[PDB]
Amino acid sequence: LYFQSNAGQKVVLPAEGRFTSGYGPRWGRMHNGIDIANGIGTPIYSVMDGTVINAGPAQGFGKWVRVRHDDGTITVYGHVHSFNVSVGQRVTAGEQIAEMGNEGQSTGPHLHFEVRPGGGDAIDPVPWLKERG
Ligand SMILES: [Zn+2]
Repeated sequence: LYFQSNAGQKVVLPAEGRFTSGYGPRWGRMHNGIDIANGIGTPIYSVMDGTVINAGPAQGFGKWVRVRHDDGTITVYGHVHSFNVSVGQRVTAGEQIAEMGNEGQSTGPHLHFEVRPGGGDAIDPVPWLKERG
């Protein structure tokens, strides 16, 4: 239990690379996160301190990780090539949790990243990452 006036918590980028696909419709279908493109193997980071709640195969994502942050927000890391965390593991903002995947397809290697306040519906990640404090 902590006493704090302003609730701000440190947030960092989940991966570095080209911003190739934003939140919203594309090719007639909603995209519920953002895509950040770079080579296979590019490190993927937890954006905020939190606890890993998923790490494994997922249909459609190939492999994924999810991290639950202490304010209840869940962040999602999809299309990873591999992950180095276990469910229940505590991670620090910016710590490497996975490597970028999406290999062998017409869409190049990238991270798919989602933000889910309260663990619920996804929101546009860009203001959540870039418009804080
Ligand atoms: Zn995506």
